[PDB]
Amino acid sequence: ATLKEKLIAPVAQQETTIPDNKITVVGVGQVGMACAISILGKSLTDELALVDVLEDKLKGEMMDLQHGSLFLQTPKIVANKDYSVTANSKIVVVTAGVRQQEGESRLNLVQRNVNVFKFIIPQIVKYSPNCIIIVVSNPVDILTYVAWKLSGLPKHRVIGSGCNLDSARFRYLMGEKLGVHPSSCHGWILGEHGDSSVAVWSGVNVAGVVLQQLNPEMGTDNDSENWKEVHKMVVESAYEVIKLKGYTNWAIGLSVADLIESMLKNLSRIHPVSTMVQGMYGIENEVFLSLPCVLNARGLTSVINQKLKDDEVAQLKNSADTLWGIQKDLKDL
Amino acid sequence: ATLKEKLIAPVAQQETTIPDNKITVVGVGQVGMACAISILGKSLTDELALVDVLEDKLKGEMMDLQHGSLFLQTPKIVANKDYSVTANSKIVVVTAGVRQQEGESRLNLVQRNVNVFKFIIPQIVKYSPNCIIIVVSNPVDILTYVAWKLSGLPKHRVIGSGCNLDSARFRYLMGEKLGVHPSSCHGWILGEHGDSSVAVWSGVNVAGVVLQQLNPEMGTDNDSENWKEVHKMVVESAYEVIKLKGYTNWAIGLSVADLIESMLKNLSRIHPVSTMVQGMYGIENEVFLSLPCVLNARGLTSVINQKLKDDEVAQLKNSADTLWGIQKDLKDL
Amino acid sequence: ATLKEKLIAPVAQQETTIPDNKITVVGVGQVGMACAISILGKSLTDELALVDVLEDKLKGEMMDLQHGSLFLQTPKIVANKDYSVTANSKIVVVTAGVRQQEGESRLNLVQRNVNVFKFIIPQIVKYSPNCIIIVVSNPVDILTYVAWKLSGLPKHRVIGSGCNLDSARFRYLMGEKLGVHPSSCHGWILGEHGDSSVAVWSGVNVAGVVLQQLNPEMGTDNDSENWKEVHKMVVESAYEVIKLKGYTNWAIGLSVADLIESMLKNLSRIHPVSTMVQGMYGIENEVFLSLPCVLNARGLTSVINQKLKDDEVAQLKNSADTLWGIQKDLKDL
Amino acid sequence: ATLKEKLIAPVAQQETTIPDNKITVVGVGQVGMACAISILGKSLTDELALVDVLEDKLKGEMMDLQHGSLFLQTPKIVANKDYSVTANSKIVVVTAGVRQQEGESRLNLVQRNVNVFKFIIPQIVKYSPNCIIIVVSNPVDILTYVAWKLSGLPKHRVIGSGCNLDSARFRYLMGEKLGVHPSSCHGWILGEHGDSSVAVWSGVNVAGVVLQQLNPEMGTDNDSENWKEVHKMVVESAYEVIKLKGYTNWAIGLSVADLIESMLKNLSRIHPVSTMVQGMYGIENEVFLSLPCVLNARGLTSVINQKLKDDEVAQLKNSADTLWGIQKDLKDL
Ligand SMILES: NC(=O)c1cc(CC[C@H](O)C(=O)O)c[n+]([C@@H]2O[C@H](COP(=O)(O)OP(=O)([O-])OC[C@H]3O[C@@H](n4cnc5c(N)ncnc54)[C@H](O)[C@@H]3O)[C@@H](O)[C@H]2O)c1
Ligand SMILES: NC(=O)c1cc(CC[C@H](O)C(=O)O)c[n+]([C@@H]2O[C@H](COP(=O)(O)OP(=O)([O-])OC[C@H]3O[C@@H](n4cnc5c(N)ncnc54)[C@H](O)[C@@H]3O)[C@@H](O)[C@H]2O)c1
Ligand SMILES: NC(=O)c1cc(CC[C@H](O)C(=O)O)c[n+]([C@@H]2O[C@H](COP(=O)(O)OP(=O)([O-])OC[C@H]3O[C@@H](n4cnc5c(N)ncnc54)[C@H](O)[C@@H]3O)[C@@H](O)[C@H]2O)c1
Ligand SMILES: NC(=O)c1cc(CC[C@H](O)C(=O)O)c[n+]([C@@H]2O[C@H](COP(=O)(O)OP(=O)([O-])OC[C@H]3O[C@@H](n4cnc5c(N)ncnc54)[C@H](O)[C@@H]3O)[C@@H](O)[C@H]2O)c1
Repeated sequence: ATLKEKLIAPVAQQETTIPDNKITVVGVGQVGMACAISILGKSLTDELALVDVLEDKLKGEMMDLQHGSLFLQTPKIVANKDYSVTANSKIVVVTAGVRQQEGESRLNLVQRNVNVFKFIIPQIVKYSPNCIIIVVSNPVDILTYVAWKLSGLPKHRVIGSGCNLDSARFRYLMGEKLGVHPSSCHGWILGEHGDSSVAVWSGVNVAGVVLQQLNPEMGTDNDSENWKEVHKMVVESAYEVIKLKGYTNWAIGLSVADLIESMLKNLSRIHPVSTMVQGMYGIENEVFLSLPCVLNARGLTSVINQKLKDDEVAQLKNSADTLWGIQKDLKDL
Repeated sequence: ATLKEKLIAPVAQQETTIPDNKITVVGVGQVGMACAISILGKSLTDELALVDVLEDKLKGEMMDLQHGSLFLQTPKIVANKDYSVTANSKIVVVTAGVRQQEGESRLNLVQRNVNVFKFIIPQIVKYSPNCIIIVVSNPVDILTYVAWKLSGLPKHRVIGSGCNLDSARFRYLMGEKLGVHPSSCHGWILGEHGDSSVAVWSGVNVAGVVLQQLNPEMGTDNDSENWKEVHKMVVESAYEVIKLKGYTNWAIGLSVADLIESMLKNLSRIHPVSTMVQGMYGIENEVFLSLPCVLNARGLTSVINQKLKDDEVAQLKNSADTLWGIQKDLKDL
Repeated sequence: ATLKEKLIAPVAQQETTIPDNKITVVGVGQVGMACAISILGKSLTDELALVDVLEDKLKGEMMDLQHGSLFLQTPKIVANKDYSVTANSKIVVVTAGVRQQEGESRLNLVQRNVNVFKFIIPQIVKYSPNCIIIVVSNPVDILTYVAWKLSGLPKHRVIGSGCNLDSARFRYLMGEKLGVHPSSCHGWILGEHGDSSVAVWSGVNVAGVVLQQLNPEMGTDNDSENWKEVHKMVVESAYEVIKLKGYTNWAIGLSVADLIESMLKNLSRIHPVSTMVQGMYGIENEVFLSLPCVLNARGLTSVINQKLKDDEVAQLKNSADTLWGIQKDLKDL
Repeated sequence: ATLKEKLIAPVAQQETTIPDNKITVVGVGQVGMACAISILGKSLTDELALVDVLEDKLKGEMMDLQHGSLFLQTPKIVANKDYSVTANSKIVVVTAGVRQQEGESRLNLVQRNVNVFKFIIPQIVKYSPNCIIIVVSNPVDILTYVAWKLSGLPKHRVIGSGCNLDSARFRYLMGEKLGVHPSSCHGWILGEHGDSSVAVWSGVNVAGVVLQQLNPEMGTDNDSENWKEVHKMVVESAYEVIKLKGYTNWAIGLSVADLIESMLKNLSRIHPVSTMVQGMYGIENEVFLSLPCVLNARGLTSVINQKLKDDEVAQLKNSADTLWGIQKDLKDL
């Protein structure tokens, strides 16, 4: 005796430490923490890693997390800095303080961005080269193909995000306005993230999956009520809230948590978020952008292709084009 | 037809909006949000309210929360400002940006504090005069009896908090050092919150509830390993992390969430946190301070009284005394 | 000292025992237990009651439940027999071993049924006359209005059930056949429970809420694949499985759990299950039957009215009629 | 177009079906289903398998399970019969209708048992030779070493079970009698399963982890209250309930669910259940029996060794011995 309490390490199997799984966030900050909580809270960690190019906040941030320890069931969580540890993995996510611009049109850029994302990513990928990446930063499209490309494997590893978010916005208010329920009810959006963001009025329905078109009778902008105004307001909704920002995070992260949950577990479900644009609804070049799709086991398997074709089609279509158009030039690390 | 979709309000019961339950936070900020997440996340809202003497953050803060909406199941959450709405309730909690001092000994004060807590509390209590209050702010003791008193009903409504926190700290590290498990294992602390914080080595055990005293053989400070150093470090642990603060929140709130969960549901369990000090282990006057106890349905029912009596007894005992001693004077709204 | 451990009952508030809420099952058996598990498991008990006109199974049944105790968080669960205790409530459910007939068309009857349900119900209602009742037994319609009527309050208290079940059946297989996801995807059924059960092909869609009609092109029975055969098989699906029965229960109860969850919490959502048939889609007399609707706080608030009108309309319509037609006579306690 | 809806299989990664994980039950029946529910309900399936030497119940049983489908999130569950599929795994459990004897002392046997377990096990092990086995059947000890042995790897793969169960029994009643809480409070048992089952009064405590010995003052059987009678009753408690049995299952399975949860995730915690008896508290030969221990990642890592030594020591000690003594002969496939 001596060592402490009965037995000593071995006694059965032995020295090792095998999670099976594992995950991580490069948003140890707001989105990070928001993410962390949702994640540390829901139910997902067989093993979890957290980290950034920060030494301080890290120390402090984890302390609250680590301490909570006994309130949530997640045995292990590592903190440190560079990109060695995290390896043990599957799902990894990076933000990188730059984000928006604080005003309007999500970061047209990639320019000084290439830098910010790169020295972080190519590190993580090597260590757990066998994972999928959730890339967030304004124009999700832009980076998804940026990350995917420099990173490693088209539609298997690269998942942007967006959409689910806009839908939520689209849905709650409207629903509430309509006069209904949180859970059921339905209808989507297509494309990017503000300054275009195009909705589908072709399927908007209520706790049926019947039709609100036959009823409230079509037209948008020639009726007052203002269906049109509704979706615009929303874009604004995503927009202004300039007074308070990292609460974009609360929900943002929440959404991401939902996605990861969705992706991590393998539900074969459905979620927007920009991946490939090659199902069989031809799109002008590399393409890139959203479209409702289903995620699982390794990343995604199948996107859902279609719509009416009344300008909205173009609305959706043209946006992607116009930017790459100019991006062509702007793009080049 | 016209109104929209089939039926119209009535059809069954009718006009009303009856949660059954309900709750709230005056920490719409850090602790607030930290709290909010844990809460909005775990599983507790049949109906939820959030608010402060803030107009802005509020707007922004809720947006992320409200939007998440579809990711968590909590039908309704109200934002607004003063203290009318929230009424619908049971559990309510207030922080109030003042908190610490950023350096060491938790806010000796109450002075300019009386103000900060009062114009908030006496409002809420009237509207949902039928609730229990979780008061947090450095010297939990100090305010619990302050809130309780001006507020309404001794050991039925006033619950400080502390302890569980210190235990967690006490436990994880130690356990890890020991070489064991997150969940089982055990041993407590008594008193206040730093600069005394006294532990019980009289019951510290491991996944048995047997004894580590018989083994690692007693003494503290005459052995090197440094059991003593261990608990001190912890106090420091709670202490320094001055680089990053609101992560005190992450865990702080987490803990509070645990408590509320515990209290809200009615588990008849056990949790430190300062209430009455009159079980039958006589304490010098009004008294106030912690001691492991059991919470339920309306607040608490029963505290757990006891220890060895070797100076530690005094350690615990004397602290409370010395402050009231001086507080006597300092106390008086 | 003496009594045991520190303090004694009072010390704060005092003698009382106040859940806030509470619920119960008269299917202490299969459905009962199935129900119990789902319920004891998910997250719903602030306070729970279970009981029947059984003394034995009760004793035994609860033991496993009660013992699990420490694995799930549900402080209290009472067993006993008659109908005094349970009072403390909101949601109560009765089955009553008679159920089917073991062969085909769900219990045409009510005859010897009136008896089986009555001596149980009018008891419970008085004690917790302030609740809502989930009545299950073949022809849900039949009894809902039977229970509701003798019981107390039309569309406020009486909720049959059915539908969600048929949808599930409708959906999984089909979806799987289609080649898709568990969660998203959609389309419903209307009416009763087998031997008619009419689906809506007018809204069947996939992870869009777009349209599968425009595509797989209409017709049913003039195409081979056999959309038609599909829904029939399902009815059969509900049907045969005569080899094993109480697994109808597993899912049955699961479904009921989903419903109650839905109802208990107040989600303002959507769920079939037969209530009132008076939205504003006139139905021949008392009426009774399903139709997707939204449940909440006290029972239901609003049903969703509509369809195409191609025979299917009649299909749905006529069934209800024909039975009441004959029921008229058969009905009379 | 034609196939149905947009895109076709590939589009990203491709043809494959990779869970990551997976699990199974050979108690498709009572314990099985009880297990299934707890499991299908809590949160554990990235991928799940269920099966037995039954064709019928299987068909029926799964139907309820499969249908529930949309109520719980567990994408895939396979049914079929022999032992090919399940392979994909980690944790597997077998019961095998024989179980008790319906009267008293848990199945002294192994005799006709060897048969019942063998033709099932050696099948599963080959396919997912990389797992851990939860063996249940009266004398857990007996089979654990039986399964382990013929099966494959001592203390790495073989986990009996028992104990947690007895503790629960020990705890609830007592606690309730005491007058306290579901969650906190503590004290254990050692050995086997009835007709000896020896408790530790050396650590029995209350929401402290302090001491009830110093207080209610020692002795058992020389005091009336009847601490002694208490634990006996319990054994009886496990015993009689002969009127109703498979509710032993409800809890039994629940407990097993708790264990698996514990084991599956890797909490490094603590749980009785018989494994190795070689920590360093020497036990007469092969040994076998319980003792509180910690489970994780691959099975278990470390058991907790100790007690007083007053006859109880012998009580515990001797039982194991006496049976092997005779078993020696009886043992031999
Ligand atoms: N996907 C979305 O929906 C989304 C939305 C929004 C807001 C508007 C949105 O469209 C909506 O409709 O609601 C924003 N974002 C993106 O989220 C990122 C996170 O933003 P944040 O909350 O501001 O995180 P942060 O504070 O920038 O970063 C904090 C931590 O980041 C690390 N960090 C900071 N700088 C750097 C660096 N140079 N290198 C490495 N790490 C760091 C450090 O660990 C910090 O503590 C954001 O991208 C936003 O656009 C996404
Ligand atoms: N109970 C604890 O364990 C605890 C610990 C700690 C840190 C150290 C701790 O002992 C430990 O060991 O970990 C701190 N606290 C207390 O938590 C309070 C919350 O701190 P916070 O995260 O800093 O919240 P905040 O930012 O002060 O407040 C933000 C919001 O508060 C409102 N607010 C601010 N000022 C005022 C006002 N004058 N009136 C009304 N509302 C506001 C507004 O809504 C803000 O958005 C803190 O008290 C700390 O001591 C408790
Ligand atoms: N709502 C449904 O979907 C549903 C479906 C089905 C099967 C087919 C279905 O349409 C489907 O598509 O899947 C059946 N049911 C109804 O569920 C009831 C429960 O059936 P069960 O599992 O058979 O419960 P039980 O064994 O009859 O009853 C066991 C306990 O009932 C009590 N009990 C028994 N007899 C009496 C009595 N005379 N008075 C009071 N209590 C009892 C005792 O406590 C028993 O232990 C069933 O109604 C079925 O039709 C509903
Ligand atoms: N670990 C425990 O705590 C435990 C306790 C108890 C009761 C007393 C207990 O000590 C206590 O304190 O509460 C019992 N058990 C063991 O659980 C086993 C399950 O019992 P069950 O609920 O009776 O399952 P079952 O009905 O026997 O089996 C049903 C299915 O088993 C398969 N099956 C049946 N026979 C055979 C076969 N010959 N080969 C293969 N499969 C099957 C088929 O799929 C059935 O549908 C039980 O072992 C009990 O002792 C464990």
